[PDB]
Amino acid sequence: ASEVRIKLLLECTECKRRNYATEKNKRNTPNKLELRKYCPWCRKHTVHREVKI
Amino acid sequence: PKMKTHKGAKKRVKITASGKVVAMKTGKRHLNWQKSGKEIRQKGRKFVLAKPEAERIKLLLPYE
RNA sequence: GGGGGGAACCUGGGGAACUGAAACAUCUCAGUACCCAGAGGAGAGGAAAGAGAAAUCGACUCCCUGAGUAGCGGCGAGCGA
RNA sequence: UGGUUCGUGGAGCCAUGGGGGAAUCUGGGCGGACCACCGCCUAAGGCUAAGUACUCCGGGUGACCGAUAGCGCACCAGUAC
RNA sequence: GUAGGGAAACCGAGUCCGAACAGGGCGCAGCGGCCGCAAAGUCCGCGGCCGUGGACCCGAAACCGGGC
RNA sequence: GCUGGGGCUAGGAGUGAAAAGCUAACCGAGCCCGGAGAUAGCUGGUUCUCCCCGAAAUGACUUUAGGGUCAGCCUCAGGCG
RNA sequence: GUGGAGCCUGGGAGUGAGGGCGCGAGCGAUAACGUCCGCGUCCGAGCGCGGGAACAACCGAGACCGCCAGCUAAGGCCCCC
RNA sequence: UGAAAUACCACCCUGGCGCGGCUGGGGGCCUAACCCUCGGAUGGGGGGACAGCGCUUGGCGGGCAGUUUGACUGGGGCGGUCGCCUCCUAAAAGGUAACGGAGGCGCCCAAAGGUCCCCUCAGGCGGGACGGAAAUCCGCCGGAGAGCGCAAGGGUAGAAGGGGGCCUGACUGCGAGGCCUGCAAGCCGAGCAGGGGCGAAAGCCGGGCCUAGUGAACCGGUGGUCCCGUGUGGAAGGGCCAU
Ligand SMILES: [Mg+2]
Ligand SMILES: [Mg+2]
Ligand SMILES: [Mg+2]
Ligand SMILES: [Mg+2]
Ligand SMILES: [Mg+2]
Ligand SMILES: [Mg+2]
Ligand SMILES: [Mg+2]
Ligand SMILES: [Mg+2]
Ligand SMILES: [Mg+2]
Ligand SMILES: [Mg+2]
Ligand SMILES: [Mg+2]
Ligand SMILES: [Mg+2]
Ligand SMILES: [Mg+2]
Ligand SMILES: [Mg+2]
Ligand SMILES: [Mg+2]
Ligand SMILES: [Mg+2]
Ligand SMILES: [Mg+2]
Ligand SMILES: [Mg+2]
Ligand SMILES: [Mg+2]
Ligand SMILES: [Mg+2]
Ligand SMILES: [Mg+2]
Ligand SMILES: [Mg+2]
Ligand SMILES: [Mg+2]
Ligand SMILES: [Mg+2]
Ligand SMILES: [Mg+2]
Ligand SMILES: [Mg+2]
Ligand SMILES: [Mg+2]
Ligand SMILES: [Mg+2]
Ligand SMILES: [Mg+2]
Ligand SMILES: [Mg+2]
Ligand SMILES: [Mg+2]
Ligand SMILES: [Mg+2]
Ligand SMILES: [Mg+2]
Ligand SMILES: [Mg+2]
Ligand SMILES: [Mg+2]
Ligand SMILES: [Mg+2]
Ligand SMILES: [Mg+2]
Ligand SMILES: [Mg+2]
Ligand SMILES: [Mg+2]
Ligand SMILES: [Mg+2]
Ligand SMILES: [Mg+2]
Ligand SMILES: [Mg+2]
Ligand SMILES: [Mg+2]
Ligand SMILES: [Mg+2]
Ligand SMILES: [Mg+2]
Ligand SMILES: [Mg+2]
Ligand SMILES: [Mg+2]
Ligand SMILES: [Mg+2]
Ligand SMILES: [Mg+2]
Ligand SMILES: [Mg+2]
Ligand SMILES: [Mg+2]
Ligand SMILES: [Mg+2]
Ligand SMILES: [Mg+2]
Ligand SMILES: [Mg+2]
Ligand SMILES: [Mg+2]
Ligand SMILES: [Mg+2]
Ligand SMILES: [Mg+2]
Ligand SMILES: [Mg+2]
Ligand SMILES: [Mg+2]
Ligand SMILES: [Mg+2]
Ligand SMILES: [Mg+2]
Ligand SMILES: [Mg+2]
Ligand SMILES: [Mg+2]
Ligand SMILES: [Mg+2]
Ligand SMILES: [Mg+2]
Ligand SMILES: [Mg+2]
Ligand SMILES: [Mg+2]
Ligand SMILES: [Mg+2]
Ligand SMILES: [Mg+2]
Ligand SMILES: [Mg+2]
Ligand SMILES: [Mg+2]
Ligand SMILES: [Mg+2]
Ligand SMILES: [Mg+2]
Ligand SMILES: [Mg+2]
Ligand SMILES: [Mg+2]
Ligand SMILES: [Mg+2]
Ligand SMILES: [Mg+2]
Ligand SMILES: [Mg+2]
Ligand SMILES: [Mg+2]
Ligand SMILES: [Mg+2]
Ligand SMILES: [Mg+2]
Ligand SMILES: [Mg+2]
Ligand SMILES: [Mg+2]
Ligand SMILES: [Mg+2]
Ligand SMILES: [Mg+2]
Ligand SMILES: [Mg+2]
Ligand SMILES: [Mg+2]
Ligand SMILES: [Mg+2]
Ligand SMILES: [Mg+2]
Ligand SMILES: [Mg+2]
Ligand SMILES: [Mg+2]
Ligand SMILES: [Mg+2]
Ligand SMILES: [Mg+2]
Ligand SMILES: [Mg+2]
Ligand SMILES: [Mg+2]
Ligand SMILES: [Mg+2]
Ligand SMILES: [Mg+2]
Ligand SMILES: [Mg+2]
Ligand SMILES: [Mg+2]
Ligand SMILES: [Mg+2]
Ligand SMILES: [Mg+2]
Ligand SMILES: [Mg+2]
Ligand SMILES: [Mg+2]
Ligand SMILES: [Mg+2]
Ligand SMILES: [Mg+2]
Ligand SMILES: [Mg+2]
Ligand SMILES: [Mg+2]
Ligand SMILES: [Mg+2]
Ligand SMILES: [Mg+2]
Ligand SMILES: [Mg+2]
Ligand SMILES: [Mg+2]
Ligand SMILES: [Mg+2]
Ligand SMILES: [Mg+2]
Ligand SMILES: [Mg+2]
Ligand SMILES: [Mg+2]
Ligand SMILES: [Mg+2]
Ligand SMILES: [Mg+2]
Ligand SMILES: [Mg+2]
Ligand SMILES: [Mg+2]
Ligand SMILES: [Mg+2]
Ligand SMILES: [Mg+2]
Ligand SMILES: [Mg+2]
Ligand SMILES: [Mg+2]
Ligand SMILES: [Mg+2]
Ligand SMILES: [Mg+2]
Ligand SMILES: [Mg+2]
Ligand SMILES: [Mg+2]
Ligand SMILES: [Mg+2]
Ligand SMILES: [Mg+2]
Ligand SMILES: [Mg+2]
Ligand SMILES: [Mg+2]
Ligand SMILES: [Mg+2]
Ligand SMILES: [Mg+2]
Ligand SMILES: [Mg+2]
Ligand SMILES: [Mg+2]
Ligand SMILES: [Mg+2]
Ligand SMILES: [Mg+2]
Ligand SMILES: [Mg+2]
Ligand SMILES: [Mg+2]
Ligand SMILES: [Mg+2]
Ligand SMILES: [Mg+2]
Ligand SMILES: [Mg+2]
Ligand SMILES: [Mg+2]
Ligand SMILES: [Mg+2]
Ligand SMILES: [Mg+2]
Ligand SMILES: [Mg+2]
Ligand SMILES: [Mg+2]
Ligand SMILES: [Mg+2]
Ligand SMILES: [Mg+2]
Ligand SMILES: [Mg+2]
Ligand SMILES: [Mg+2]
Ligand SMILES: [Mg+2]
Ligand SMILES: [Mg+2]
Ligand SMILES: [Mg+2]
Ligand SMILES: [Mg+2]
Ligand SMILES: [Mg+2]
Ligand SMILES: [Mg+2]
Ligand SMILES: [Mg+2]
Ligand SMILES: [Mg+2]
Ligand SMILES: [Mg+2]
Ligand SMILES: [Mg+2]
Ligand SMILES: [Mg+2]
Ligand SMILES: [Mg+2]
Ligand SMILES: [Mg+2]
Ligand SMILES: [Mg+2]
Ligand SMILES: [Mg+2]
Ligand SMILES: [Mg+2]
Ligand SMILES: [Mg+2]
Ligand SMILES: [Mg+2]
Ligand SMILES: [Mg+2]
Ligand SMILES: [Mg+2]
Ligand SMILES: [Mg+2]
Ligand SMILES: [Mg+2]
Ligand SMILES: [Mg+2]
Ligand SMILES: [Mg+2]
Ligand SMILES: [Mg+2]
Ligand SMILES: [Mg+2]
Ligand SMILES: [Mg+2]
Ligand SMILES: [Mg+2]
Ligand SMILES: [Mg+2]
Ligand SMILES: [Mg+2]
Ligand SMILES: [Mg+2]
Ligand SMILES: [Mg+2]
Ligand SMILES: [Mg+2]
Ligand SMILES: [Mg+2]
Ligand SMILES: [Mg+2]
Ligand SMILES: [Mg+2]
Ligand SMILES: [Mg+2]
Ligand SMILES: [Mg+2]
Ligand SMILES: [Mg+2]
Ligand SMILES: [Mg+2]
Ligand SMILES: [Mg+2]
Ligand SMILES: [Mg+2]
Ligand SMILES: [Mg+2]
Ligand SMILES: [Mg+2]
Ligand SMILES: [Mg+2]
Ligand SMILES: [Mg+2]
Ligand SMILES: [Mg+2]
Ligand SMILES: [Mg+2]
Ligand SMILES: [Mg+2]
Ligand SMILES: [Mg+2]
Ligand SMILES: [Mg+2]
Ligand SMILES: [Mg+2]
Ligand SMILES: [Mg+2]
Ligand SMILES: [Mg+2]
Ligand SMILES: [Zn+2]
Repeated sequence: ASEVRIKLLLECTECKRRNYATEKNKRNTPNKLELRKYCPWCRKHTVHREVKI
Repeated sequence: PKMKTHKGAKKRVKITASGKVVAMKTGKRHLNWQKSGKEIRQKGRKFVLAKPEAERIKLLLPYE
């Protein structure tokens, strides 16, 4: 982790709850992470989106 | 005069029915982003304190 | 009528520090030691602008308990209804 | 600011040094910020035995001392020094 | 002391995490021939050690208060 | 300039032609009583007899290093075999 | 392999300055009664006993008491002996 | 005619002006609070709503007060060091010290991750325009001496190395059993369930060839949850899950 390698949360796009914490290099990856993850509230896979930590 | 209950102990720990001392695992108050889901899940459970340390804590809870 | 005195006790007005926190400042020792004013054989308190959950109790003081509980606390050491 | 278990805490209650400043029962305070409901209580005048504390003093009694002990002093001691 | 589990609401020989009827954590069960024997537990005495007090005894340099 | 008598200024205070000098025969903060049996992880000391067993001076961590908590090693009671 | 063996639960510790020697290394200088580890040993706690002229830890040997009895260990047997 | 259409009745905007209330500043004067002074004092004179003083705001502040100012260490100071990883020392299990001998970490990667399919290095010799010791091409030899982000060691092509496709398991809920171990930590983990990824399938997948890339509590933030809510319903504020 550093100034360019930020920590972040993943938010389920359907129910809005943040289910995952992770990291990325915002120089290499300026756009928001989008990743299908299993949401335990919706109980199914959902596109999650990077959100400010 | 009569012993006083240690309240730091009372707030952190429980004496079980058979006299074990059970506490919350340490290590997940923060700095959790790069911790595997295995580390977080398992740190969320209670554990049984080793006997020498349990004997000390129990004496601090004379009325539990 | 007052003045001054009385071992300890009592109330009010002021009020430490060593020490403990294995250093230390909040905190503790403690509203203690001590100074001062006043009281009297006692002093203080006392007849609800109370308690607080009982559809309840019924002034104040003191003992037992409630209870090292509820809580307070660099949620430390400890303090404590 | 203080008191309370309450160290600013969601901080009410009781007390008040500063500023502002009411009402007389349809008045007002409280039930832990606050608002509603529901209850409790009547502030800003005063007094009041007993149950409680102490032990200079008198007595009674000790699995208390017995002259280096027991009060500092059994004796001309708060003395000699 | 006779019930525990849970932060708690709560449920209870179970409960908590969980979607689980999954898995796991913490829990749950006398001797002899109605009797005697023994025992959970608790009460009192005694003893070891611990906590709070000066806490086995003697000893500072110092700090504070009020006076001289 | 020296000196008698009569006076005033004191404890974080006096006074000092300045030496931290002097403030009642030891002053980098007087003396006395009190808090007080301050605190001392330091040094000293610790009192009759006999019987059985019998260590350690290592590891981890420690504002820790000559002090501690836990483990190791000793000892007693119960149990197992 | 029945031993002051081992294991389980619990009560009480003390110790956490070690030291010499042998071997294996590092450090030092193929120095130190030097230092720091490892395996072992003894002194520590056997400054009790024999030998080593004397001498904690080298060699011999684990002192329950008594005997004007005997055998040995290391080391000794010219005299001190 | 525009969106609205007229004369007159309101009310209100706009922006300004003159009066006035109510003050906010400033300048000037006054006297009577308050302060000073005066043989005179229910007075005269001077200052003057300032200054002084009360409450409260921020600031300067060794004049004073309470304290802090680490440890290791061939004495202490000075210098160096303090956690973590690799190798040696280390006496062929484990472990093992010195201010002994040498290095490295406090990152990184959205692919440098999962799966499937495919491919095989460095180097040497010969040959080929610009073109070289070394760019790219062809042949032959070449078991690993290359590569694997970065120290070192282990491991490794019968891939952990190179390329491509589809993907997000860099899962949620758990966890038999163990390694290590004073505690607390650290580590490995099959399998079961939910919903997925790749693959015809057997299967694999709970990040990365592995071992460093880190920080217990307390206090507080944020997103959920809807568990507590001080007579009651709410709220305040807590708890729980995640960060
Ligand atoms: Mg606490
Ligand atoms: Mg935690
Ligand atoms: Mg933490
Ligand atoms: Mg958290
Ligand atoms: Mg939290
Ligand atoms: Mg990671
Ligand atoms: Mg994970
Ligand atoms: Mg995660
Ligand atoms: Mg979870
Ligand atoms: Mg109780
Ligand atoms: Mg009188
Ligand atoms: Mg008082
Ligand atoms: Mg008074
Ligand atoms: Mg006061
Ligand atoms: Mg004072
Ligand atoms: Mg203090
Ligand atoms: Mg004390
Ligand atoms: Mg203490
Ligand atoms: Mg202290
Ligand atoms: Mg201390
Ligand atoms: Mg100190
Ligand atoms: Mg106090
Ligand atoms: Mg007083
Ligand atoms: Mg007194
Ligand atoms: Mg008077
Ligand atoms: Mg009087
Ligand atoms: Mg009386
Ligand atoms: Mg009275
Ligand atoms: Mg009265
Ligand atoms: Mg009345
Ligand atoms: Mg009770
Ligand atoms: Mg107090
Ligand atoms: Mg107030
Ligand atoms: Mg207050
Ligand atoms: Mg207060
Ligand atoms: Mg608070
Ligand atoms: Mg309060
Ligand atoms: Mg007031
Ligand atoms: Mg008030
Ligand atoms: Mg009314
Ligand atoms: Mg009203
Ligand atoms: Mg009131
Ligand atoms: Mg009020
Ligand atoms: Mg009330
Ligand atoms: Mg109110
Ligand atoms: Mg209320
Ligand atoms: Mg009331
Ligand atoms: Mg009467
Ligand atoms: Mg009276
Ligand atoms: Mg009375
Ligand atoms: Mg009496
Ligand atoms: Mg008498
Ligand atoms: Mg007699
Ligand atoms: Mg005599
Ligand atoms: Mg005498
Ligand atoms: Mg005599
Ligand atoms: Mg006497
Ligand atoms: Mg007498
Ligand atoms: Mg005499
Ligand atoms: Mg019970
Ligand atoms: Mg509970
Ligand atoms: Mg739940
Ligand atoms: Mg179960
Ligand atoms: Mg079980
Ligand atoms: Mg019985
Ligand atoms: Mg019994
Ligand atoms: Mg004990
Ligand atoms: Mg005491
Ligand atoms: Mg004492
Ligand atoms: Mg004592
Ligand atoms: Mg004691
Ligand atoms: Mg002195
Ligand atoms: Mg002090
Ligand atoms: Mg001081
Ligand atoms: Mg001082
Ligand atoms: Mg004084
Ligand atoms: Mg003169
Ligand atoms: Mg004179
Ligand atoms: Mg003179
Ligand atoms: Mg003077
Ligand atoms: Mg003077
Ligand atoms: Mg004086
Ligand atoms: Mg002084
Ligand atoms: Mg003084
Ligand atoms: Mg002083
Ligand atoms: Mg002079
Ligand atoms: Mg004197
Ligand atoms: Mg003097
Ligand atoms: Mg003198
Ligand atoms: Mg002198
Ligand atoms: Mg001083
Ligand atoms: Mg006195
Ligand atoms: Mg004291
Ligand atoms: Mg003393
Ligand atoms: Mg004391
Ligand atoms: Mg001290
Ligand atoms: Mg003794
Ligand atoms: Mg023996
Ligand atoms: Mg040894
Ligand atoms: Mg050691
Ligand atoms: Mg540790
Ligand atoms: Mg340390
Ligand atoms: Mg520290
Ligand atoms: Mg250390
Ligand atoms: Mg020490
Ligand atoms: Mg121990
Ligand atoms: Mg043993
Ligand atoms: Mg043994
Ligand atoms: Mg034992
Ligand atoms: Mg036994
Ligand atoms: Mg046996
Ligand atoms: Mg033995
Ligand atoms: Mg025992
Ligand atoms: Mg004992
Ligand atoms: Mg010990
Ligand atoms: Mg020791
Ligand atoms: Mg030590
Ligand atoms: Mg040592
Ligand atoms: Mg030593
Ligand atoms: Mg040493
Ligand atoms: Mg050694
Ligand atoms: Mg040797
Ligand atoms: Mg030899
Ligand atoms: Mg050697
Ligand atoms: Mg070596
Ligand atoms: Mg030489
Ligand atoms: Mg030596
Ligand atoms: Mg040598
Ligand atoms: Mg050597
Ligand atoms: Mg040795
Ligand atoms: Mg010794
Ligand atoms: Mg020997
Ligand atoms: Mg021995
Ligand atoms: Mg010997
Ligand atoms: Mg000897
Ligand atoms: Mg000898
Ligand atoms: Mg000899
Ligand atoms: Mg000889
Ligand atoms: Mg010798
Ligand atoms: Mg020697
Ligand atoms: Mg023997
Ligand atoms: Mg013979
Ligand atoms: Mg021979
Ligand atoms: Mg000879
Ligand atoms: Mg002969
Ligand atoms: Mg003017
Ligand atoms: Mg005037
Ligand atoms: Mg004028
Ligand atoms: Mg003014
Ligand atoms: Mg004034
Ligand atoms: Mg203000
Ligand atoms: Mg200020
Ligand atoms: Mg300053
Ligand atoms: Mg200072
Ligand atoms: Mg203080
Ligand atoms: Mg102090
Ligand atoms: Mg410090
Ligand atoms: Mg400092
Ligand atoms: Mg420091
Ligand atoms: Mg030191
Ligand atoms: Mg040092
Ligand atoms: Mg040196
Ligand atoms: Mg040293
Ligand atoms: Mg040395
Ligand atoms: Mg030296
Ligand atoms: Mg050294
Ligand atoms: Mg330095
Ligand atoms: Mg090795
Ligand atoms: Mg090794
Ligand atoms: Mg090895
Ligand atoms: Mg070996
Ligand atoms: Mg092992
Ligand atoms: Mg060093
Ligand atoms: Mg790709
Ligand atoms: Mg990689
Ligand atoms: Mg080639
Ligand atoms: Mg070529
Ligand atoms: Mg060419
Ligand atoms: Mg070429
Ligand atoms: Mg290679
Ligand atoms: Mg590199
Ligand atoms: Mg690939
Ligand atoms: Mg791929
Ligand atoms: Mg697809
Ligand atoms: Mg396990
Ligand atoms: Mg462990
Ligand atoms: Mg680790
Ligand atoms: Mg970790
Ligand atoms: Mg599955
Ligand atoms: Mg599946
Ligand atoms: Mg599947
Ligand atoms: Mg398929
Ligand atoms: Mg499948
Ligand atoms: Mg798996
Ligand atoms: Mg990695
Ligand atoms: Mg890979
Ligand atoms: Mg703290
Ligand atoms: Mg919190
Ligand atoms: Mg609720
Ligand atoms: Mg509710
Ligand atoms: Mg409520
Ligand atoms: Mg409503
Ligand atoms: Mg609401
Ligand atoms: Mg809430
Ligand atoms: Mg969490
Ligand atoms: Zn969702």
